[PDB]
Amino acid sequence: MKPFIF
Amino acid sequence: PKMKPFIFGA
Amino acid sequence: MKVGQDKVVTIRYTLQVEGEVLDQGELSYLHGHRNLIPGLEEALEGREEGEAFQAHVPAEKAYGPHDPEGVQVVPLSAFPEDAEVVPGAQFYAQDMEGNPMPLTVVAVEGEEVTVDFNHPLAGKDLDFQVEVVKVREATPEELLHGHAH
Ligand SMILES: [Cl-]
Repeated sequence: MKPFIF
Repeated sequence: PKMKPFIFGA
Repeated sequence: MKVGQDKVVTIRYTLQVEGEVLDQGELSYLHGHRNLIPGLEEALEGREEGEAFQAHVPAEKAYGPHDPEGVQVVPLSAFPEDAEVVPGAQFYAQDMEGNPMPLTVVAVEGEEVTVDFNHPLAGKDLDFQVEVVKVREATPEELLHGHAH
């Protein structure tokens, strides 16, 4: 799911 | 005899 | 137009964890299709374009709680020969369906490497500052794909 946190 | 890695760089 | 089911919503946001900004920027998402963490999606429901607000999102409504099953011990021989296997270093294994499973190295004790498959924000409460930049209807293609273009 977003927000995409690497 | 070395095991095939099952963890990859990324 | 209000944020709602099948709208594509663009937001500008700041993500704070424990008093530190971890991420900042703009994103677009298809609302009501599990594309955004549920707490933030709930905070966005019914909002108008141009609206700005703050939202506190507990771990359970964010990236989820930290799963102890996500923490595992693997041999150092599991890693690529060249790799620096150190705490914080990131890699991925593969799940039963062939898909990448990202992990972070937690600890290295001789030949025993502890890794964590959890989302790095799992088990953390989040704070957002949000501005709703744009709300539009999804295209049929977006509804078929299940994501904003
Ligand atoms: Cl999306």
